[PDB]
Amino acid sequence: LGALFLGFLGAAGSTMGAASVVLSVWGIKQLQARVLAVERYLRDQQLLGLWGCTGKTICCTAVRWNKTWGNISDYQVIWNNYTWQQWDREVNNYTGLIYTLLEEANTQQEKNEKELLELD
Amino acid sequence: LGALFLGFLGAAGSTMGAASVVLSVWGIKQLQARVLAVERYLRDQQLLGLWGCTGKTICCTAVRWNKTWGNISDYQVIWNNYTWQQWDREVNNYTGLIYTLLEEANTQQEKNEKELLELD
Amino acid sequence: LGALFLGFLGAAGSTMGAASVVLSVWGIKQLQARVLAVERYLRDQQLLGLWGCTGKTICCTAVRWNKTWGNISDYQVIWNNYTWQQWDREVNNYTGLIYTLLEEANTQQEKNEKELLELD
Amino acid sequence: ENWWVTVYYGVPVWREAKTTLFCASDAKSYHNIWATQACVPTDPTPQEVLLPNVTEEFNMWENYMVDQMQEDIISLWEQSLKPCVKLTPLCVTLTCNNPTNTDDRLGDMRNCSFNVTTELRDKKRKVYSLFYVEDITAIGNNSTYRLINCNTTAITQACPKTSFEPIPIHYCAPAGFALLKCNDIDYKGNETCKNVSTVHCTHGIKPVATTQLILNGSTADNQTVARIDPSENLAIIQLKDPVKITCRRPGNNTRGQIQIGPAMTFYNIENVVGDTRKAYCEINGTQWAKALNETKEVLRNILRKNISFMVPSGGDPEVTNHHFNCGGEFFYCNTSEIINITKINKTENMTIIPCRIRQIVNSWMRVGKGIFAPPIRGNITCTSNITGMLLEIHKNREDQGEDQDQNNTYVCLTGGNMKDIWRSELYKYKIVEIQPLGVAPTKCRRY
Amino acid sequence: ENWWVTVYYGVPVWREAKTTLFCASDAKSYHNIWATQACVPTDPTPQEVLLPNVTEEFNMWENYMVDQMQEDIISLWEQSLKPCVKLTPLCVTLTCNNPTNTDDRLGDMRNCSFNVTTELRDKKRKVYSLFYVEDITAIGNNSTYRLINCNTTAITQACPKTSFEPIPIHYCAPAGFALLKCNDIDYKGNETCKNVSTVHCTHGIKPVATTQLILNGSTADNQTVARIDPSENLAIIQLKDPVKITCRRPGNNTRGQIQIGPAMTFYNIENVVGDTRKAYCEINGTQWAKALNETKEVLRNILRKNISFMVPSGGDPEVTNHHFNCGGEFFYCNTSEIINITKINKTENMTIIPCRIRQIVNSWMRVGKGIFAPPIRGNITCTSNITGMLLEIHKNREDQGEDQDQNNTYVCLTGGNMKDIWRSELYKYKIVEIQPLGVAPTKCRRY
Amino acid sequence: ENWWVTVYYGVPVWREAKTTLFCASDAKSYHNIWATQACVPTDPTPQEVLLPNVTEEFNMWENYMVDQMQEDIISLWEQSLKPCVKLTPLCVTLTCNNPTNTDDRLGDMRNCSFNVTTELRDKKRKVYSLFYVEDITAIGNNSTYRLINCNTTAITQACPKTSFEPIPIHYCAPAGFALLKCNDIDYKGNETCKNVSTVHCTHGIKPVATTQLILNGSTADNQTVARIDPSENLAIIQLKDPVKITCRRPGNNTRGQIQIGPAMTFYNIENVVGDTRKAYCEINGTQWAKALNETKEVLRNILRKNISFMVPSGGDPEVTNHHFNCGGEFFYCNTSEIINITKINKTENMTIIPCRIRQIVNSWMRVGKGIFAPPIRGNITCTSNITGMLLEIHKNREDQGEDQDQNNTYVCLTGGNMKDIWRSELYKYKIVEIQPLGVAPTKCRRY
Ligand SMILES: *[C@@H]1O[C@H](CO)[C@@H](O[C@@H]2O[C@H](CO)[C@@H](O[C@@H]3O[C@H](CO[C@H]4O[C@H](CO)[C@@H](O)[C@H](O)[C@@H]4O)[C@@H](O)[C@H](O[C@H]4O[C@H](CO[C@H]5O[C@H](CO)[C@@H](O)[C@H](O)[C@@H]5O)[C@@H](O)[C@H](O[C@H]5O[C@H](CO)[C@@H](O)[C@H](O)[C@@H]5O)[C@@H]4O)[C@@H]3O)[C@H](O)[C@H]2NC(C)=O)[C@H](O)[C@H]1NC(C)=O
Ligand SMILES: *[C@@H]1O[C@H](CO)[C@@H](O[C@@H]2O[C@H](CO)[C@@H](O[C@@H]3O[C@H](CO[C@H]4O[C@H](CO)[C@@H](O)[C@H](O)[C@@H]4O)[C@@H](O)[C@H](O[C@H]4O[C@H](CO[C@H]5O[C@H](CO)[C@@H](O)[C@H](O)[C@@H]5O)[C@@H](O)[C@H](O[C@H]5O[C@H](CO)[C@@H](O)[C@H](O)[C@@H]5O)[C@@H]4O)[C@@H]3O)[C@H](O)[C@H]2NC(C)=O)[C@H](O)[C@H]1NC(C)=O
Ligand SMILES: *[C@@H]1O[C@H](CO)[C@@H](O[C@@H]2O[C@H](CO)[C@@H](O[C@@H]3O[C@H](CO[C@H]4O[C@H](CO)[C@@H](O)[C@H](O)[C@@H]4O)[C@@H](O)[C@H](O[C@H]4O[C@H](CO[C@H]5O[C@H](CO)[C@@H](O)[C@H](O)[C@@H]5O)[C@@H](O)[C@H](O[C@H]5O[C@H](CO)[C@@H](O)[C@H](O)[C@@H]5O)[C@@H]4O)[C@@H]3O)[C@H](O)[C@H]2NC(C)=O)[C@H](O)[C@H]1NC(C)=O
Ligand SMILES: *[C@@H]1O[C@H](CO)[C@@H](O)[C@H](O)[C@H]1NC(C)=O
Ligand SMILES: *[C@@H]1O[C@H](CO)[C@@H](O)[C@H](O)[C@H]1NC(C)=O
Ligand SMILES: *[C@@H]1O[C@H](CO)[C@@H](O)[C@H](O)[C@H]1NC(C)=O
Ligand SMILES: *[C@@H]1O[C@H](CO)[C@@H](O)[C@H](O)[C@H]1NC(C)=O
Ligand SMILES: *[C@@H]1O[C@H](CO)[C@@H](O)[C@H](O)[C@H]1NC(C)=O
Ligand SMILES: *[C@@H]1O[C@H](CO)[C@@H](O)[C@H](O)[C@H]1NC(C)=O
Ligand SMILES: *[C@@H]1O[C@H](CO)[C@@H](O)[C@H](O)[C@H]1NC(C)=O
Repeated sequence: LGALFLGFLGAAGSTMGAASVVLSVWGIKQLQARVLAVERYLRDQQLLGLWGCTGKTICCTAVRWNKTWGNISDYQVIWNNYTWQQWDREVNNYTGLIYTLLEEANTQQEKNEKELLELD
Repeated sequence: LGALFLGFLGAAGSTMGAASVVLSVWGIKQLQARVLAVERYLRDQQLLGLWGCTGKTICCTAVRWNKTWGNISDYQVIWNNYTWQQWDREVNNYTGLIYTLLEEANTQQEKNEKELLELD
Repeated sequence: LGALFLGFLGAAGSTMGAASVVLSVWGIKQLQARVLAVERYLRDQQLLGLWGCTGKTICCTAVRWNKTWGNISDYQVIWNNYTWQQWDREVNNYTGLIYTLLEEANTQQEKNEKELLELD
Repeated sequence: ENWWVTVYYGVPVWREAKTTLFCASDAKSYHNIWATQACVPTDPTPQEVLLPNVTEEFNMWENYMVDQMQEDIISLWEQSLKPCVKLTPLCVTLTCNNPTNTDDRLGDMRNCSFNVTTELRDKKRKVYSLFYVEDITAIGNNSTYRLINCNTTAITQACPKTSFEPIPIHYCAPAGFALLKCNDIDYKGNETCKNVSTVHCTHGIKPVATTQLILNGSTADNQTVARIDPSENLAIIQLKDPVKITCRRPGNNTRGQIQIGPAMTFYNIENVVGDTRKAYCEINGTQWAKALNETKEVLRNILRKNISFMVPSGGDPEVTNHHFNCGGEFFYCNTSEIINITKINKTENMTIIPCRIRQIVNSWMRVGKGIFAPPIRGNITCTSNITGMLLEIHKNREDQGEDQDQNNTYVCLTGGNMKDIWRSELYKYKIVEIQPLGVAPTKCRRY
Repeated sequence: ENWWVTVYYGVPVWREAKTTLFCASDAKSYHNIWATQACVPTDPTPQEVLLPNVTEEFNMWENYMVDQMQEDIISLWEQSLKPCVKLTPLCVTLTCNNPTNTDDRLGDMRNCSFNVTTELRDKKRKVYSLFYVEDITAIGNNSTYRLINCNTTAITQACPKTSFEPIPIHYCAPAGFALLKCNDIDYKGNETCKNVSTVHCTHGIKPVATTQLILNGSTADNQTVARIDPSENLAIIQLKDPVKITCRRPGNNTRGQIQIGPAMTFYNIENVVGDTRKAYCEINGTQWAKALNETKEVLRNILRKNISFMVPSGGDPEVTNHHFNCGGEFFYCNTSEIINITKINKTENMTIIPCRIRQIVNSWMRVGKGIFAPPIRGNITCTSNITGMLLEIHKNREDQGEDQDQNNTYVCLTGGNMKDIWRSELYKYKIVEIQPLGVAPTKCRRY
Repeated sequence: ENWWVTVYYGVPVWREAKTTLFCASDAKSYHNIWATQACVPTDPTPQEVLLPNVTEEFNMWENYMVDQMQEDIISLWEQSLKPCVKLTPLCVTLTCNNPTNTDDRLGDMRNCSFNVTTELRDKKRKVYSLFYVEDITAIGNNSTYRLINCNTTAITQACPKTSFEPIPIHYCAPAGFALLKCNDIDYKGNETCKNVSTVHCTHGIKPVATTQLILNGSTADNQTVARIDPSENLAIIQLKDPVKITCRRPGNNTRGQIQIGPAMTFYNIENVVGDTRKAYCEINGTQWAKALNETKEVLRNILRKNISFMVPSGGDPEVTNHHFNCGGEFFYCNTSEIINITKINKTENMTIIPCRIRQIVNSWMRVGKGIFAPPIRGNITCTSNITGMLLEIHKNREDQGEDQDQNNTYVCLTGGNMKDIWRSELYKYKIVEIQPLGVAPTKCRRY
């Protein structure tokens, strides 16, 4: 029992562009697994929190996509001919770079221009 | 010690329309009860998260109220003559239906019209 | 392993105005410390939640700053000549007062004027 | 229009549920078996909130908190006897006699010499001891005595530094649960209360393990009340007037040491020094007369029949006797005389209940974990209050032959359960779970 | 333009990982060692979701769930023997003989009298017992017998109220992990499945500890299959046709009691009453003929060589015998006759496997925690299904001298590991971890 | 205007607090009592951050990490001796003599024969053993010897596969706490540091249990320092120059086995084979001369008085002797000669400290859990560094009669606490709690 998770992964075999969103012994096992699941969920909420996206499922941002970030071709082919398992191989080697650029470009680039350019 | 909960239930006996918002052995007991309270809170945050209401206390939505959803009369009588314990009896049998309709009408009906009708 | 925390406190010795944001035995130790860290984080999310600031790092509000709240002089001196350790001494004695005034001035003063002054 | 859906979050909705409670102790920690240790310190502010216009039903006879606290006391009692020494090698043939020579403790004690294995595992030596007669049974046609409970269960003595003193313990609910408390001046047991208030923590409960009489308990505030099971077996009487009771064991006890094994240090009642008078308890007869004469009418108005009492039958000191815990001793007291107050209230001086000392207790008749009492050196008294009794319902007009109208034959006055005391302190509290979600129709509509 | 970064959250991305699973039991709780207790009740809806266009590889011979469930069964078996009594003081010189006087249980039993210490720790008395001959070895030139395993390991008897009955246990993944299940009609062991579906919980597994033969197991659905290790030692055969097997021990057993110590109550086989016939098992020979003749071809097509069988060599009843667990008994059955079905299928009546009873078991040849079987009073039978076997790969054309083309010399048919049975039920399931973060390029740009 | 309230969240605010730390071990796992097991593997990057303009005070003599790590070592030592066998039935009358016949180990060993119970619980047999004389006391007027600590505490031998080798252990704070580290070249003990940096993990600490001398420790980097308690009892000296020390026990030891009970396998020192020379330690005298002559001035400048030394008084080998742990042995070394370096530095060859072997240790004089050392077969040496000492403050000019100006009478040089070593490695680290909330006035105002 977690009763909290989303994404029951059913349409994973379909095309990525058209999925578009889904929707004692065992006592010690429970008291370990609940804490593991709770902390693993809160880590996702922390990566989602620093991007200005707490509560959303789909976000945009201001960060441009580099053409070195993965093997880059026509992006419409990437939507039409891949799945998440195929694209996730090309996601790697670019994890920490993008995950630092988003935290720089949201909490610093937007908030400073909100507080300093607009005086109030 | 949870130090996190809201709603200390004091004005529950008053009318629902005018409440309007409030504001070893024991070591194993602690290590069980803290995890239980944390997971029970995160489940409420998950039901609140998929409705586009993370951080709010009062929300509106676009979902119409069916006149079969509970015993329906003049709704001003429902605000003026009930409490939460009285209304919660009529809430049941309609839990999962509304809790699926909200998740459909927020994360799919608004986000698709945000991303596709508005190109940017 | 928490993998969730922010604020690795590096620029703490610098001026407060220019920091501007950062970015078995041991099994029982893990199963205690993880739960402690998770609950301590969720308490911060509860104090941040009732202020209308879930997901933000920097907020404004409508609450005026009393000139009895700490030893009050030119506030530009407070930004230019203090650090957080110096200002936190003057923060105390005013904890619960401000932490109740914010929860009153957000969830009650804004939400009532949102729902009643604007009919929809 | 269809008034669209709103979702609140500060929503006071109750559901009855079962969960785990936890400690709140006063800051008196200085091992006193309940230990005041790994136990949450209390909050200095007793936080409660009244709840007007609330009609709530809660059942005393199905209260989960009682079984929770019984399991807590049993597990705590088991943990507290773990690091102490076992008393296994003491089971041996005992050569006993009278020690040496009305109201003489030495007449109820035997002098027993026996062979014990020393620390060398070969050289047994002859030591001697004193024991009370109700912990020794016979084998043969001369001395040849058995220490009791060598065929039933294992016996471990208690560590002498511990104390059996009942500390107060508050119970509190974890965050996410609430404790409903009734505040009516009387409560029948199973109906709807009116003046209901929530509270974060219960009042202090002293786990006073006893029978025939409830000690250091909570008193009713208008009249003595009779909380009755559905004619099942028993009924709890809660008095208004606390009745003072004193109990005494005079004199010292010279204590020795015997090395059974490596750090297996048996403590021996070596000699009785000061006074030979038996252990006895003493109550004021007029207060007890008023209490019984009140209890008869409180039972009489409800059961519609005139009240009698009967001396308990022969058998177990679970039910025949009273069972204190005064200091580090266990008193078995003969209360078959005290329920006769028409004769008793003539003597304006005071009345005396005789009591006997027991060293070996199969614990509390429900735990049964055989504890050997350590000898308490010293002149010892203890006083306490009488607040409640555990009466057993009379047998009907089918078992006694004679009329049972006007002849309510209370053949016993007992409850062997330690649980039933704990029902007499948690008749007020209910555990509820908050459902803070809420769904309502309203005027607005989100854009 | 550079299509800007989007971050989804409902993202189905797999990573292979290792984690802790948990229980799902059917609601049949009424202590039956696996206890149906502190074990999660099942969900009434078996929730699975199909996954088309999924090509997933998963390895049977590296499955973490097997070692997980072996450690679960070992820790459960250790916990279940904790509160029962030790059997340490029974190790003593035994004066034995024949009790009194083909297919006679009394010929395989000995009458042994011995001195045991009573509850008095001094007065030893002479009691007597019956024991099976395979739990007793010799000392001297006359009677002078030793109870076995007094030099190897400690022996604790089981509590008689427990049952060794294998309950079904489902395994489920915690929230945040998924269980991939193949659905192909055959599976070679280590390749890519096609019809893959996720499921929250596995099907029911009965932990039936045995060897030479897999009992109450899952059957294949098209043909008998041969899951082979990489020519390492063994290969698991899974039949299609379940083969019925019955096993019998006739007659009653009069049972006595002997007080070893305080609440140390040994149970004694006092007398054999009803019938003297040995314990035996019985199978249909034609079904077994079909099963072996199928298994020969299933191994023959894969290993390209014509199949032989060989009787196991002399040694351990781990490998020489069958090992049931019928009721509260342990059968060691002699299966060296049953692998000869050309002679056996002539008798159209039925065939008989003789079996012997064992009271003392060093548990399961991998745990080794010495359990003394409690005596089962009663006429006892049990029937079950034969679904699988644990054959050992033949020795190559380097060890046997003669040709090993056309002569696949299965010198044994065993697996001593209880783990290898549990590999024959978890060849379908893989634990994966969901990575719900996701990073993509897209048309939008946040203002 | 009143500059309205802002709430930041990346807020570096400190509060001093107490919490639970955890492991970080190097990846060297191949049971070596500290076990490198259930212990977090280290991070390959030592992550620290400097903190300029930080003036922080932290007290060495109130550091919670020291008591934390003492409780960790005691609980680990208790867990590691749990599965090993007890040595209870070895307590028996011992018939001893000289084995057979300057610097002879056999003169300090006794040959002891005794009756032990076999696996049959009736047939006791006569076995024999060798023991060191400091583990045996007397009973009668001839041989009649007692194995020591049969009246004080229970003795369990160690499992022989374990090793007493001190592995390095890093301590790290959980997420939500930080570890402040000073970086000054000297630290008086209780003042304000200047060059302060935070770090996620401490450096490696080897739990080397010893006394009179700190082994394999951290050295100071400018001069030898004297961290003093507030004239309470003692003072920790930390040298700059590591002084090499070698210790030797030559020859083999033939080892036998004796079955006490079921899997109760006592290991016996059967015979001494190779060389008869006593166990001895060896240091360079010039380095020790420089170290003492430095330590005298470091204490002299602070306590303003000229420094003396005194040989320790008669009593406990807790304080009279050195206490190594070389291999699976326990050395008690006589250091009353080595503090006289004016005579000692004349011999340019080397100097020799004699040492004695002990098999029975009441562990570490604070745990006291009686461990029987297993016999180590083999020629054995071990070398190490001398980095620190635990000197005791001299007695004042009120107890010694003669002048205590210029006569600082160090009557002992000891610390019996294992805690005081652990104060000599955690003088740098403070646990702080981050308060990330923050409240400030600012120019903005939310609409
Ligand atoms: C219903 O409620 C009433 C009201 O509370 C209960 O009556 C109480 O019963 C207690 C016994 O269970 C009584 O406690 C004993 O009191 C003795 C006299 O205390 C005097 O002095 C204190 C000030 O210290 C004062 O407040 C009091 O009014 C009296 O004037 C004490 O002597 C006795 O000491 C016992 O404990 C020591 C060691 O225990 C110490 O440490 C414990 C923590 O480990 C701590 O919990 C204890 O409180 C205590 O500080 C023990 O060594 C003693 O035994 C021998 O000690 C030396 C040799 O070592 C020897 O010289 C000496 O003579 C003893 O032979 C001793 O057992 C207790 O503290 C309490 O006073 C009663 N209250 C009243 C108002 O009378 C009643 O029991 C309840 N009903 C039921 C059924 O339980
Ligand atoms: C492969 O799968 C098959 C199919 O399941 C397995 O066969 C089963 O094997 C079981 C034994 O391991 C069998 O259970 C025994 O069944 C006996 C006969 O049951 C009849 O009545 C029941 C209705 O109750 C009916 O369903 C059934 O069909 C039969 O007609 C029972 O007598 C026997 O009772 C045993 O247990 C009692 C106490 O245990 C009770 O409480 C337990 C909880 O603590 C609970 O789990 C138990 O189920 C039970 O309710 C025990 O006291 C008995 O011992 C003596 O009892 C009194 C004295 O106290 C004495 O008078 C009596 O004669 C006994 O001497 C007794 O040991 C079991 O329930 C099961 O029936 C078999 N199933 C089939 C279809 O035949 C097979 O074992 C599997 N293969 C392998 C290798 O394991
Ligand atoms: C201060 O720091 C110094 C520096 O570390 C400490 O000195 C060390 O002290 C250790 C002892 O506590 C020494 O370890 C022993 O080293 C012996 C010689 O090792 C040689 O070979 C190794 C390569 O393997 C090489 O690196 C080294 O330099 C030497 O050339 C070893 O023989 C001895 O083995 C011991 O352990 C085995 C089994 O233990 C194995 O498994 C353990 C896991 O369970 C694992 O932790 C161990 O490392 C080891 O791999 C044990 O069976 C041995 O006992 C007998 O074994 C057989 C019979 O079974 C028999 O034939 C043999 O002769 C033995 O009688 C044996 O006890 C240790 O590994 C270490 O070398 C020292 N370091 C230096 C640089 O000298 C010093 O102790 C510290 N100060 C204090 C006060 O502690
Ligand atoms: C009992 O002993 C105490 C001290 O142990 C002493 O003060 C007291 O007088 C003794 N009482 C009698 C009656 O001997
Ligand atoms: C007791 O009450 C009954 C009425 O239920 C009455 O008949 C009877 O006479 C009464 N007896 C006495 C002694 O008052
Ligand atoms: C075995 O005992 C049972 C009852 O204990 C009885 O019904 C049955 O007839 C007995 N069987 C034989 C063969 O004696
Ligand atoms: C078994 O198969 C081999 C081919 O691998 C063949 O040479 C041999 O003759 C066969 N033997 C029998 C008995 O069929
Ligand atoms: C000690 O024993 C080892 C092997 O056990 C051997 O190599 C060595 O020479 C022996 N030493 C002496 C001094 O006998
Ligand atoms: C030691 O120092 C004191 C000064 O505190 C001095 O009076 C004394 O003479 C000195 N003694 C020696 C031997 O240097
Ligand atoms: C063996 O002993 C000799 C002298 O007895 C010594 O030189 C050598 O270092 C020792 N070797 C070991 C491995 O202990």
